[PDB]
Amino acid sequence: SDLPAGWMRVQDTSGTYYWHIPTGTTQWEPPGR
Amino acid sequence: PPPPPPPPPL
Repeated sequence: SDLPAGWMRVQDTSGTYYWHIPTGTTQWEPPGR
Repeated sequence: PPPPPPPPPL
């Protein structure tokens, strides 16, 4: 809940990325707070 | 079951 609405943190072998559930967007950059 | 989250960018 430390991310903006709709975002979740995903862990993979190389690190953590971010997934925006409503769109399916994924990105390495933190989406903010 | 529901699928894994989408993969990250390359």
